Amino acid sequence: TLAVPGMTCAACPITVKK
Ligand SMILES: [Hg+2]
Repeated sequence: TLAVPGMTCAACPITVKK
């Protein structure tokens, strides 16, 4: 469901790329 506990998955590693 949208963002998830982990991120960084050839999907949003750029979102929480921090
Ligand atoms: Hg991700």
